[PDB]
Amino acid sequence: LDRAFLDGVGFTPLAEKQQQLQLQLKTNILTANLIRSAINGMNTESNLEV
Amino acid sequence: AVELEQLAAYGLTGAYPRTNHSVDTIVKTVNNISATYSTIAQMLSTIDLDPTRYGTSESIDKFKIAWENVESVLNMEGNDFVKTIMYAYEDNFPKKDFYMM
Amino acid sequence: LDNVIKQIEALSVIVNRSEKADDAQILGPNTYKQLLEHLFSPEENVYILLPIQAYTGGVIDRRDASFSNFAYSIASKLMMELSAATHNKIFTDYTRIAASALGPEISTEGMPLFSLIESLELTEAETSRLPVIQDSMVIQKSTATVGNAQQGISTINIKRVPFVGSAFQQVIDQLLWEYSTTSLTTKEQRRQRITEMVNDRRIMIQKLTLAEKPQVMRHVTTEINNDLFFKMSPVAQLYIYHLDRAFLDGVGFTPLAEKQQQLQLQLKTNILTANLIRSAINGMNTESNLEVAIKMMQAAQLHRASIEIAFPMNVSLSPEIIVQCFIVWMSIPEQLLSDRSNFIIAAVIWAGFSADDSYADIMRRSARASDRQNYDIIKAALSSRKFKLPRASTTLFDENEPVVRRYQIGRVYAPFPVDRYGSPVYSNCTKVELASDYNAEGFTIRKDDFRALQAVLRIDEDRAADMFTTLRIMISSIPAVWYDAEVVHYPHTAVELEQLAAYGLTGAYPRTNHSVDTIVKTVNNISATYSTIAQMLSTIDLDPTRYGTSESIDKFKIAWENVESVLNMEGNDFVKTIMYAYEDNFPKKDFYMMLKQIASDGQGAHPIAAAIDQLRTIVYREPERFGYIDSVILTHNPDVDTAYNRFFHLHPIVTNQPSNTIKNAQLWNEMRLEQQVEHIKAGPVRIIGPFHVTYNYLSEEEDMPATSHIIMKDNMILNDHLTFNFVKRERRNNKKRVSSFRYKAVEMYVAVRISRFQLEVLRDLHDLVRSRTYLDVSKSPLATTPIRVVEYVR
Amino acid sequence: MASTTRLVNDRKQLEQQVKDDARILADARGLNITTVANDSATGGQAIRNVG
Repeated sequence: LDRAFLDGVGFTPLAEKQQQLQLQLKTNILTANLIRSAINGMNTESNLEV
Repeated sequence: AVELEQLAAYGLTGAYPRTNHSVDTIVKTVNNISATYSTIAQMLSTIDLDPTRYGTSESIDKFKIAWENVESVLNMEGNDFVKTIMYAYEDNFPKKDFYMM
Repeated sequence: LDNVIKQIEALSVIVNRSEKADDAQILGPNTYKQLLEHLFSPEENVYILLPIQAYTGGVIDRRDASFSNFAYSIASKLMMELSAATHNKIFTDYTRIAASALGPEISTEGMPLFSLIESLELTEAETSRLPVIQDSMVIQKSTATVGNAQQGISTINIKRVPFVGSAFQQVIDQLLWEYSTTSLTTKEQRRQRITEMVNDRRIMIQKLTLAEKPQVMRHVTTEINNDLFFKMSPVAQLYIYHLDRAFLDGVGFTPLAEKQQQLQLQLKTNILTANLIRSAINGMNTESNLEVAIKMMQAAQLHRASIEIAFPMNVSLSPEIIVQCFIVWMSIPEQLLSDRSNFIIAAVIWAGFSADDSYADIMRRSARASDRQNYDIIKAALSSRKFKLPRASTTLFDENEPVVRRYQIGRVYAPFPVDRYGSPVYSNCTKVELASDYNAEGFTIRKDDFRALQAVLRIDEDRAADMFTTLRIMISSIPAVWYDAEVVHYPHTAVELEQLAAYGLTGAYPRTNHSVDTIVKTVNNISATYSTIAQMLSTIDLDPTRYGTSESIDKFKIAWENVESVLNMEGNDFVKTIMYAYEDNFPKKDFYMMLKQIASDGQGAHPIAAAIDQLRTIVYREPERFGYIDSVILTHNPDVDTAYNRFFHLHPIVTNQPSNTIKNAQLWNEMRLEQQVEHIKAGPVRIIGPFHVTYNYLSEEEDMPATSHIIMKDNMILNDHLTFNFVKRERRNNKKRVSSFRYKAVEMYVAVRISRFQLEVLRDLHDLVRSRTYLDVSKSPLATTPIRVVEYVR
Repeated sequence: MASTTRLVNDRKQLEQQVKDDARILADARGLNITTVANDSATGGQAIRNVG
């Protein structure tokens, strides 16, 4: 029933989240920051099932 | 069950279930499902299917045939939500309890 | 993508440099507008002032729940139109005649008294009474007081001119005068207030001539004091940072090669042998001095936005780290560094000189909660008889600049250790000597190297002339109440070790080319853009009950729209950009709550709210002037009240008591044919809903066939305008009687009629004169060329 | 404190009322439920006992 009635999902694309993180987390490049890389290595293909 | 990456991606981007229907539509759909189930159940009580006539595997098939015939004679073909639900997940039940259901 | 707002601020300042001479504070001549009344007279010594529609707006409420909403709509739209005609205008001009050896000055403002002869059909016995009315229209002078307690109390002169017209026009002009002369003051009070606000004697305000002292001007509703600037504290740090950034486009750093040569000369080591001090500053770059300078200045102003250093190292050390920490310790004042950074550099210094301690143990034994005591203890140990190391420090500065501003200023620290002389000031002692050498897991530093490094960090003493102008031109344009604000965007107070070390070694200071008036002209703009939103909130949204703090998020979209719209016009780009850039750290909810608090503390809503409240009762009182009527009555065989027959021949006025009324229109419009017939058969019926009607007054010469009161198409449906007909009984034909034939011929079986109708009758012409006020420009003239300071005299 | 200082709250109330009264008269048409199937399997690697 929930699958039938919940048609779509609403979510901000990862492109905007990356820009927001870059603005908020101002760190120089080539400084061995891993949060940026971990966020970059993500995707939102499967959001309906979750 | 869900992967850690999937849950993390769902939580990172602000995500939430989204619908497009009103409350009335949902209530009417549920009422229609209930009415169809009740009509099928009341129609199936006229004919007799005892458990001692066939084996545990054949009685299930006889029940399927009776259900399909009853749906065909009287109701207008829709989707038969309960029938599809029981068909799609009959492999996860031992046969005795499926027959009991 | 942070650079998109950089050019936004640059363009904002550039367009600020444009003049944009607004015509505020300056008033203009104006005259009262003329309405229409179309009066007539049926017989002797009676004169009828018929009402004529003035403004034809307003749309009926379809929900039909309320009646007051219709009147509110009418009043609001009417006064929105009216307030556009007196934007910056005072009523001064009027049509006199003369005052010359005849009777005194008399006024001819209304319709000319000569024109009444052909309109009222006056006889010889009354035309003789006309010249005395014209000659009795003298002008009376009086006085009125303007200004509030916060401003000065002044007096202006007024006139009371007579004119011919209707009392409704008199009330309209009274309302217009009351609305148009709020927040008025004279130049002699504004000059006194301005002089009181500018305490310094270098500023000399232009002296007022004798003729300009009583001139009248317009002042703002409420002044911008320090109180408004105090409440903007939660978001003040962003404004301070972006004001420093947009005005500091240079930096006075001596090139690094010169300091490298100086240090190499001061070194006591052979050229070919290796000393790590000379091999550590060789790999230094000064490309990012500007950003560190901005952060340094910001830390100087706010005592809570202390600079925090980020250390790439975790537990071990590096040859570069030791020398950079020493440079920071010897060159960057301690008041501009956070407690954590001070403790870290102090521990790095103390590790080498200690007998047994290392770095890992000293960090591991200590805790970050109480590092201040540790820093003090380390400083005391380093300032003993065995070891002396000068710690850079700085003092406050009280000096300022002469300029016009409305807020106080306060002392700030200086981002350099200079004490207005070439010699810097330290905290303990200006001598360097060590009991032993420096060693910490290797990396030996000789005693003489520290002394040599001491003499290279000095300021050249030649740039002190330019080093202070930016600084004194920095303690003269920032409000003193912002010096206790918190920090919202953390990255504005962070910088890596290498950049800070390069800045300190290079001996760089902030510099700028802009003047002083530019910055105060921007602070004033920010204050004005806050005050506009505060006033709009106070005049629109201020309401105690009914969805206060405990409201769902659903209503926030409705609430925020007006604020966004106000923020969207020109001249508010600074605050709009700052808001939309840092939404993450400052959500819109706190901004809205802060603005509500600002508007709720104290703020004049607007002159127009009370005016609309005063016009609503007028709209209630006289319906016909605004072209609306409620409670129409439908019936057959009507009965006239015979009280209005003295003025009209045929009129739609009846006196039937209603029975079985209908709730409202659009219901009778669709019941059923031959079903509503019984309703009118039992007796007269009434339709409650208000309508949009226009009265047609016709002489007894022609007819206007409206005939559209009831349209017969399978139902007795009503129309939407319901134009009526009146025939005036004039002196030309008032003994003959009309057969009433040409009043039902153009009608239907069922007649549409009116219950109540109001008109004003007058017995003598002396009651045709009313009063209006004016300004009497002769004694209190309108001002020009507002108060200015004196410069460029030629 | 005047009638003008209540416009925003009045608009909020009117918006809520119009939403409610539009929802009251909206026609309800129960949609037929489809797309029901057992396609939510779980992957992984076997254990494959040694011996």
